[PDB]
Amino acid sequence: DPVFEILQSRGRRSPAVWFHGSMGTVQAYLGLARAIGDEVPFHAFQSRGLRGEDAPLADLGEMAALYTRRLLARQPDESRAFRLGGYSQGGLLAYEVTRQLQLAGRRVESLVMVDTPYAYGDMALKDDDDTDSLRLAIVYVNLLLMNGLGDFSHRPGIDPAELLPALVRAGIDRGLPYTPQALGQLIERHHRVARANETAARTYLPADLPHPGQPVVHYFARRHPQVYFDPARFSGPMVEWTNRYFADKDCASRWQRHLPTWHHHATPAVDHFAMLTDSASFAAIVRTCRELYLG
Repeated sequence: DPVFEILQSRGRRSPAVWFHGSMGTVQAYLGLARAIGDEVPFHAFQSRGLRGEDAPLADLGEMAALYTRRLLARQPDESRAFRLGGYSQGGLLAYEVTRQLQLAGRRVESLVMVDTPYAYGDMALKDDDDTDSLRLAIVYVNLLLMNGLGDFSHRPGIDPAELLPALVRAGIDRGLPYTPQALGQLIERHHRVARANETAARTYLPADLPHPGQPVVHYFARRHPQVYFDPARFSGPMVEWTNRYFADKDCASRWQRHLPTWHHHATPAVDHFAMLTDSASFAAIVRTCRELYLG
């Protein structure tokens, strides 16, 4: 109820269950759910702490356990295999939920990961102005996208103290339906959730699945490992740190080591943030989910 959302209720096949990215929200998956369509229920988990009702979790194992408990209670027939997936951190959650479900004696028949970075455990960043400013800008755009009011289309070095009130003004101007005060609170709440999810992801160290080969795994990759952020929609120290960090990483190969029943999908998505909006990327994801979920 606070964490569990039904995005597309209809159909008699086993549900697709997807997990939030680091923003904690699931609205980004409505397009996918509609494209898969009325024969397949589409369910998703959002972060505790969005409705302001509780403290956000900052531990990947602990949030996965929450979601696992809910799935076990909603689906008491142990012979039905789960269908899991997620974009970004949501793929990480899908993995850890697969692990905990297997520990609980359940099967996962398929796992979709959309540009999920491998969990290397070595991002040791403290919060500074630069990290907060970028995170705020990303939270803002997520609220825009959440109302169809804008695209990823932030100056470098800006202090969050100047940035946060400018995001409030731009949001009102682009037509977000809130008072200044209310939007400011929503941005801060969403920012807290994002920061906790990032902590969760950065500190996680994936354990092995009991049955590594059991799920059929489809992994979709952005076009270039070293372009996590497109360097003509993004600049500044944190953007450059992120691109440098992933430039020498092969996240798909690291995931394949845990998940041997493996299907790799290259996409032309410009950067990490374009996986669901790049048309060729999105369509490949849709075509795959249709094959996986419609028998």
